Amino acid sequence: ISPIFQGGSYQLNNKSIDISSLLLDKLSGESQTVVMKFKADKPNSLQALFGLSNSKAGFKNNYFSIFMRDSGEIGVEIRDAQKGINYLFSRPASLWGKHKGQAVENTLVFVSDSKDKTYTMYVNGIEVFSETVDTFLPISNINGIDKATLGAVNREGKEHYLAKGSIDEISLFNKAISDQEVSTIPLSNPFQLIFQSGDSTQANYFRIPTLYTLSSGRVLSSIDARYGGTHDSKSKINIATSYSDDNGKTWSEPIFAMKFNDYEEQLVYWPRDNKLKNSQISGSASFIDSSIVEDKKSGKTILLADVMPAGIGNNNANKADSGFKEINGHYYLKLKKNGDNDFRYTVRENGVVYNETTNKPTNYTINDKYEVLEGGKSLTVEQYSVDFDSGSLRERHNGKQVPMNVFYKDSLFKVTPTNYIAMTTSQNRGESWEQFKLLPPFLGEKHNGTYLCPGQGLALKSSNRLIFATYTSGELTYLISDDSGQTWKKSSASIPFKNATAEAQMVELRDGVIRTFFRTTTGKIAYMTSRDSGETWSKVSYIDGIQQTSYGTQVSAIKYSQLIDGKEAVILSTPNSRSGRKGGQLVVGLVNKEDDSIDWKYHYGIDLPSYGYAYSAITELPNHHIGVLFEKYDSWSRNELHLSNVVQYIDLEINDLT
Ligand SMILES: O=S(=O)(O)[C@]1(CNC2CCCCC2)C[C@@H](O)[C@@H](O)C1
Repeated sequence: ISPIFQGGSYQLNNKSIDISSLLLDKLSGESQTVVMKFKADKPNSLQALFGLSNSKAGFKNNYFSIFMRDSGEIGVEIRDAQKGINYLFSRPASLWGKHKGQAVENTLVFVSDSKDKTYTMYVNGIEVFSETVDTFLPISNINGIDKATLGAVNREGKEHYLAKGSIDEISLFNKAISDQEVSTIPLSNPFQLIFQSGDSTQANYFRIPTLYTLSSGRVLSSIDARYGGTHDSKSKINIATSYSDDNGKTWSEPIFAMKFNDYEEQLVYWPRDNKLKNSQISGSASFIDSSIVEDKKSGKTILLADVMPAGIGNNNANKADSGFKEINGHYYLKLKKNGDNDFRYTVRENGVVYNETTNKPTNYTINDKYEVLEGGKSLTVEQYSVDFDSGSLRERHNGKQVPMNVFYKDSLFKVTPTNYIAMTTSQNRGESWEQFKLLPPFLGEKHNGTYLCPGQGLALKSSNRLIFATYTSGELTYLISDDSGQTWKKSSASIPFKNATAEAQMVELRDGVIRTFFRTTTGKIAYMTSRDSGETWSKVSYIDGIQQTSYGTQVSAIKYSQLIDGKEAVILSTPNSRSGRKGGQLVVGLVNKEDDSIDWKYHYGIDLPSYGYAYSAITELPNHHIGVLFEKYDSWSRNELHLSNVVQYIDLEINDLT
């Protein structure tokens, strides 16, 4: 079908443009699609892009509008006072503002479908909301419509919600165009997606991106595939990965690096209302926060992540129990058997389950997938699915059987309800992953596992040493391996913080010199230095010149391979704001060779200061561009929970940053 209306080059400068004569006599039938290509790099706090209204006195609540906020939110209102209808649909963090110094051309598509009674909004190729209603209100059937407006809504002859921006193209169709059709509309996106709703992971949500450039030139990314909305554990979360062989132009279909099957992989639209949004999958095991390094020695890629047993998260994990019994030099995974109130068992060599109370072996063994065997045979549990059919979250058996895992709720033998760190490896650069193995405890029998710092581990240039930063109360705990991850030891570095989420990332400044940058509770990013290849660590200092909130945000960090301004360069990625997770920046620092101090010389704004930017991943692509994969939303805000396709990837060049 053809647009009944098509116009462009509309400058919105706090003055509505009336297009009533061009549009009103052509609105026909009860279904409409609006396609709008627009820019808004300096929007007012709340502004209408498009409006259809009854403009007469006494009918100020009879209008349809497409609006946006300076937070990046997009939405519509559909109101008819005589029909008693006041629909408001919206989603935070739906828009781009600027990219590489220029206003981004957003592509917006809104479908009002009478036949299915559904209102669906797409922005930049992403469906941000789709709402079906009992009583449908066609946008052209609003009682007394007599004005079509750009850059405002006309109410009682007055302009409301005045917009600043530009509508470069707007088209209206007297049809609800299909999802298939929407997919054919040309986009001008400054970003691409690696992980996305509906892909192979079947997670509707993603969080905690990573990026790492392998020696082959392949770029690898890992991520939390989060099923129960965007909530941290407890939940159902798997670790997924994808790789690019063409400097980030295209990405492979995701696979799992670490997964559990106690709950079904379900694509679920998690409720965003104020009654149900804290609904949380509470009976599932999960992985959370992954980190990647490549080992020169073996050529293996190594991925670590936190492991959470069923129903466990960092809020309810036992802080005073490692889950391992130390017996003469060795650490054995403790198990509790159904019926017992204590942990009377351990897993010894060859997976044998040993009764600690009789000092004798049982006929149970644990396999390499942490599954339970009895006399060599696989025990099973019934899998769970989740639904909101009853108006609240329900977790229930679905009739499918899966291998019994010691991390599961229904298992005969259960691990200690605390957090662990697991490792997996890949021999083919991310095409497949090994079964995970638990790392040993590093802080004794009576201390929970440390928390993995999301992002990259560090492979030292002049040795085969591998380092993964972790944090716990009062210290950073670096996990160090010199034998391709076969064995590990800790190096503790005290930090003057009680129970801080001290997410840390490292760069090798020069041979044997490591600087770690980390999140704090002070509003400032901190750092410490090793000249020991990680053996010992300096006192803590702070970067003055970048602001975080009181609660802080993960910071990603790389050492650039090329000189900038004749100096060695470190690039940081972080929100730069004392209010929320927004105002994302790359910050380029130049290293002063005399004291290893860094002058933070250039700040590049990823998008508008008011637009969302949370956890992030950066890596130098093999062609010396910078790849950035980041959460484009405020992942702290309780208004921006459960958003799909907000983890996005961009390509930048150094000249863009300087
Ligand atoms: O120097 S490495 O530590 O092996 C690494 C890769 N360096 C190449 C050097 C050549 C250009 C691309 C980046 C940097 C980290 O951010 C990881 O991406 C791995």
